[PDB]
Order: sequence, then C-alpha cells, then structure tokens
Amino acid sequence: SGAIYVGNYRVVNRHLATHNDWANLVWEDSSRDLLVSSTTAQGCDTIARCDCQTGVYYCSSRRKHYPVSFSKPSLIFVEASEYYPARYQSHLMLAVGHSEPGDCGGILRCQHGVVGIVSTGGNGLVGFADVRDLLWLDEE
Ligand SMILES: Cn1nc(C(=O)NCC(F)(F)c2ccccn2)c2ccccc21
Ligand SMILES: [Zn+2]
Repeated sequence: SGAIYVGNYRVVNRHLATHNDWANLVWEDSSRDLLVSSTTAQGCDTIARCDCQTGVYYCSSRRKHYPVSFSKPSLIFVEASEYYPARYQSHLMLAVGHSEPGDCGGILRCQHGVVGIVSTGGNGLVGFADVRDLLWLDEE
C-alpha cells in the first residue's frame, strides 16, 4: 500500500483505490495503474521534473529503502495478476529489486523529489508507475 500526497491530491495504484477515492475522483488511467483523488488537507510530497534514471524506493516487504537504476518510462508487456490480465502497461520503469504484490504504493524518489510508485514486479524485478509527466499535480 501507499500514496503520494501532493497539494490537494492523493496518487494511488488504481487497483488499490478505495470507495472514497472513486467518490472524490480527479483522474484515472487503467493502462498506467494510476488514480488521483482530491484531499481536504494539503500534502508534503514534491514531484520530480527530470529524466533521472537513479533513485531510491521503499520496499514494505523488507522495511527497507533500496537505491536503484531504472529504465525510462516505456510500454512493457506485464504478466497477469489478480488485478489485471497480461497486457501493455504504459509509462512503466523497470529496476532490479525485491517486490511482492503488497509493495505496490511504495515511493520511488530522486534528488529532485517523487518519481513514481511501485506497481509491478517478480523474479527480482520491480516496476514503477511514473508521475513526472503529470504537470497538473503541481497546480489548482
Ligand atoms: C510489486 N509487485 N506488484 C505485483 C502485482 O501483482 N501487481 C498488481 C497489479 F498492479 F495489479 C498488476 C500489475 C501488472 C500486471 C498485473 N497486475 C507483484 C507480483 C509479484 C511480485 C511483486 C509484485
Ligand atoms: Zn530527478
């Protein structure tokens, strides 16, 4: 589990969105596994605006932050899970690292701020949903 809290937005994995998220919806994209809901309180996370390919992610199944090298956001065939069929997930970045399904929502960050959230993994890979192109997270 886990979210990004930027301004009056909450950024979660679409597959982990709550009823309250859906009832307060700003934007959702199944192909990206992203959903954004509105919040009453202002958040403290800042979004990175950059093409960093190194950073650090949180792994809940190890209670550890790991430094990683990751690919640029791409279209990647990801295997079926209990939440999606085997499909092309867009704006996805891959790294070598430990993940389990419940690690979804852990933050990936670089020197500039938050880069994305855990979305996929297995066999010593972890996939992150990028948010650096969502410039509207920084306004209104
Ligand atoms: C970090 N992590 N996430 C998953 C996972 O099932 N992801 C859920 C999901 F986003 F809906 C998904 C994404 C893409 C395709 C199908 N389902 C996983 C599985 C094994 C080991 C690590 C893992
Ligand atoms: Zn950066």
